[PDB]
Amino acid sequence: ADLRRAVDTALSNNRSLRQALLDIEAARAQYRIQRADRLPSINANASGNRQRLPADLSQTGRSEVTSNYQVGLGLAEYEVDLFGRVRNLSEAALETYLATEEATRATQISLVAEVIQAYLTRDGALRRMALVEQTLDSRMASLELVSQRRAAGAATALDYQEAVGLAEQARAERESTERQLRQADNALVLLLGTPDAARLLPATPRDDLMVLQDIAPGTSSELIERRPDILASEHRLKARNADIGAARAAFFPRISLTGSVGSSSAELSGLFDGGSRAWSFAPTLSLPIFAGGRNRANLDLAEVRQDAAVADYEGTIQTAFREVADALAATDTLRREEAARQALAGSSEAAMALAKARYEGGVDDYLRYLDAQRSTFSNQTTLIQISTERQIALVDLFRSLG
Amino acid sequence: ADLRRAVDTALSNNRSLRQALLDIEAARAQYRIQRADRLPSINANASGNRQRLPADLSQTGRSEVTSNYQVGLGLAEYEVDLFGRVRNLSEAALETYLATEEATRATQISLVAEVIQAYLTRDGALRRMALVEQTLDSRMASLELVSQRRAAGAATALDYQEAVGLAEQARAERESTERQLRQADNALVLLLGTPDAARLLPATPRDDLMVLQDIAPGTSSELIERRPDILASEHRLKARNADIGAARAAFFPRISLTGSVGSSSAELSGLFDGGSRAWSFAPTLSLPIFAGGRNRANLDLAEVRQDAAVADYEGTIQTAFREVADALAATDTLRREEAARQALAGSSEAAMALAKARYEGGVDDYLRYLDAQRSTFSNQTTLIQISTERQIALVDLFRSLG
Amino acid sequence: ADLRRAVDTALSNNRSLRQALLDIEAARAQYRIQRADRLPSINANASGNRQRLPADLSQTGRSEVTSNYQVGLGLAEYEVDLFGRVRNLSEAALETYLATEEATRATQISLVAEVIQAYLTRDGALRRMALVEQTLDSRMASLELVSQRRAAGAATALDYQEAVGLAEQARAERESTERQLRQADNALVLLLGTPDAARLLPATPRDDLMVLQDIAPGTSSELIERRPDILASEHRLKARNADIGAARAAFFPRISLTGSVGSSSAELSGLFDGGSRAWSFAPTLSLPIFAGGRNRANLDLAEVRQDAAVADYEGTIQTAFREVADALAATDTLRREEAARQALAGSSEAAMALAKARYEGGVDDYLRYLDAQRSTFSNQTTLIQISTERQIALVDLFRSLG
Repeated sequence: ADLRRAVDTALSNNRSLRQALLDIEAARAQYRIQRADRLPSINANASGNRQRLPADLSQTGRSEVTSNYQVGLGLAEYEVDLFGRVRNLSEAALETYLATEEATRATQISLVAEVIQAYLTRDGALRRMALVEQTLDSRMASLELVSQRRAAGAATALDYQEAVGLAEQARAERESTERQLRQADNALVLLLGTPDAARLLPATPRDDLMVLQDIAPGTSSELIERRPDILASEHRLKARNADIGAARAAFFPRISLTGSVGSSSAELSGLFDGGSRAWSFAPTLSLPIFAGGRNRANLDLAEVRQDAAVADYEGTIQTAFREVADALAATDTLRREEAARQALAGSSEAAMALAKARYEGGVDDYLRYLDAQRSTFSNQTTLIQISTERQIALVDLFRSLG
Repeated sequence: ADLRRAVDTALSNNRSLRQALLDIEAARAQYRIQRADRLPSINANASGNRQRLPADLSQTGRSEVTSNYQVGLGLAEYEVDLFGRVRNLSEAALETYLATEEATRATQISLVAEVIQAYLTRDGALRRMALVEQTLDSRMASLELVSQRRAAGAATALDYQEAVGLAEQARAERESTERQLRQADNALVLLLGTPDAARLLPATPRDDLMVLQDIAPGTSSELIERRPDILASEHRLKARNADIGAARAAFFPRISLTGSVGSSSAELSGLFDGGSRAWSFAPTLSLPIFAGGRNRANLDLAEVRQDAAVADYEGTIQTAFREVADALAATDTLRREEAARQALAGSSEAAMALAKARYEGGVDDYLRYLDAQRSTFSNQTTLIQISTERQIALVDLFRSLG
Repeated sequence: ADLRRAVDTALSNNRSLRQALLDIEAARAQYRIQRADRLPSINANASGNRQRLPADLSQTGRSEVTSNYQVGLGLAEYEVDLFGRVRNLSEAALETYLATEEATRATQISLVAEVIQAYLTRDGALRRMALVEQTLDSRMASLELVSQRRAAGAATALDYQEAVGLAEQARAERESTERQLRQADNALVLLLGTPDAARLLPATPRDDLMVLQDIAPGTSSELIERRPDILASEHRLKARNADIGAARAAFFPRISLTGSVGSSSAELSGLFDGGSRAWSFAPTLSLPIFAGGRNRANLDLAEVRQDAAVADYEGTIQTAFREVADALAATDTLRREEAARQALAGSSEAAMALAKARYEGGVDDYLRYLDAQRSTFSNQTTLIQISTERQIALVDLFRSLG
């Protein structure tokens, strides 16, 4: 239940997710840039040229000095287009924007998966912490008992030394578990993206279900149709298929329309006088007759780039298939391994019960009961690593399934 | 023997290899693009300009409207070149294409080596599987015997619990080995690039030699001249050296010949009438007298980029040296370690013979024979990891040597 | 003491550091490129246009052939800038150069820390080598003693086999540690960047202090103000803020002054005769009245890019915070773990002393003394891995603190 709140908080506040959502807007703006090219551009132009072959003659100087002044609206090289290369560029930009949106969705799912993995690791670490703490308590109890026994002369110094060594060995394990727990907490605080993240997480471990234990993978086609990474690859392939059309349109003639409307005069004073309203119109037709490879090798570049995009799409499909196969195998194998470790923990607990019953009857010493404690507790914490790994494998399955 | 067939199949069908081979064609097409620039560009141009200072007057309107219409062939800004900057760009593109070819060769080698490594991992996993299966059988035999002994009262419940725990521990090892084997199979099917890869692999392990056990590394100079990544780095350095000449030629004057031949008239009706065949020739000589840093800082950019290219060449050489030295050290050390594990396995088998002889004589119980079975088999599988690591190290040495 | 010398040698000779220092010069050159745009550009221009409406007429042909030949100086489209978009791009290039300098500093620190870590790993490996060598010696002593005992019939063949197995196991550990030591030496020779690196290191490990043991992290704001990668991120954000100004200035009108001074004549012979000194001056005003999204969506692109840069800055801050937290936790935890392992080593040494005292008195056999040797030595080296990891964690803390 806390996972949904964590996911909502990440969606609200995560920084890389904000980066991806803004990249969506960036791709949208670039698509708008390319789409705006499809409409004619009109520009207000004010120009004045002053030229003469003799020298000096400035500010109404004494010569044949020519001056022209053109102010008005102008249609600047409107490409009237038989194929719509601009349209193909707009299509490529739109496909790029769609791919960016799909990549943002994939980043969102990846962030969710990372967060839940960190949470599961933290829970396992908390369980391990309680486990090793009580284990160290058991070790210290055994050390105290052995020290008291040698003080009475019933034990050699070798036994005291071995007890000390066992206690120190357990202490190192406790330190390692502390380091693991602190690193997990730091990873969670990094993932959540807020300085108050440590306040939003529960402080103690819980035995409740966190994520669904059994997931049906369905068919490979369903994985293909739902995973955002494959969708981004397909959209990128489509953008490349637009680029091939652009390079193909590069071959055909383009018609360009240059026009103007405004005023013209040889002197500034007559710039706004009656009868100065002028205009112009031109339709030029551009077609390199012989590319010499200049436009042909552009076609081969486009074709080869589209081929590389197709191969990238196939490779991403193969990577997705590998990921889902690995995740399914891990899920099944870790489920069975967790069953095995659960059986081991139950056997150790039964051994504890028998040792406790023997000791309370005065037949076995305190050392046997304490050692049973240590053994069953070590097995119970060893179960926890397998359980946490199974949960992380389930999360990896969920991610790799899209 | 199967390895050569796998290599041929990968060359025929691998997707990243197809990407690299297509990138070869892309670099070739780009080289053709840049080489086409060295030849004159002649384009067919048709233009019509209609302009006048008063307004209205459309479609032969009543004024001094000037209309000109020019249709013909035109040499569009042929840069006749005193230094051949275009030639330097063509050389840079050719060097880039050569570097792309070398990178494709390196990708081929990498894919091949990954294939052998995954295959060897699968073989080792199969051996480990047979091992742990029979080990688990041994554990069940011991558990059954201990259960039968407690049923008769000759064994305590503690012994039954320890037998159960050992059997459960062995089950976990079997599950881990199953996960490893399945992951190796998935890796192989990913690498081979075919859904029927699981049919192209033999289902059982073999003791036959797969790759040459003793390889002479030769000298480091031979490694430099044969490893494709160093060659790709050298070709990239050469392309940088060509871009140096490009930026250097950016300083010198360029001569640009614009030309045209076609028709021109004040009215459209006379466009194809006699006496309108016009021509034009215009050479321009371009040389910024004072760059102000505009052409100079380009020169510094080129020189500094060349220095960085030399540095990357040296770094790649150092990385290759590190890789080959590590591979040699690993080969020798894992050879000696495998010898050690072979000795351990032989000692365990001798203990097998002795324990079996003792048990068949009725001196030792079935537990001793079964425990010895477990021990010798655990040693035999522990040898297998070292052997597989040595084989993978040999494959890595092959990859590193080109 | 040797560490500062190693750092100095790396600064003098490292290749990636040379790459970064040269990238500083490259960024400086690009900044000079973009800054030189702020000044007017003058270019020597010589052109000759020969055109006429009929055909033939080459080399003073018989027609109305028009020839003009202009040689002189020309101010080519010098942009008079209302907003200084040129200034904004120069500022963006300057910020990029500053970011490159900071990134070079960060690369310097990273290379230093890598060198220190490799050196510490080599020291630990040397200690482990002496350790495992004497441990193997102990194993062979035990094997010889057990073989001599079986020759006399006082020991079974099973005991000889277990002794052989233990000796072979120890040999494998020796081989593994040899591989580790050789790989560490290879890493050092790669990092130092000189073929004579193996002559600059001590052949025997030392117990002296190498790096300071206690470091105060200070406050997070201090980490924000000193770590070079955060500085590079901030500088990149500033460069993005400058490109914001460039895209904003793209909206406003641009004045463009074109000018010329030189000679002009209808025939070549009069190119340098008196009375031909011509000049030209033109100030054009360019302002698209309706962007149509062409300039607006550029503004959106710039704003969204600036937002993405801000998010990148925040994410880099979070990454640095995570790194310093991990480093502090590791420092403390490995300090306490090293204390625990030191206590274990001391206990094992005391057990050694007691076992030697017993054996010299003729109470315990040689096997017990040899086993005490093996145990105390294994524990003493098990301390060494923790010590080396603590040193490496200190180095990581130094790197992550800038």
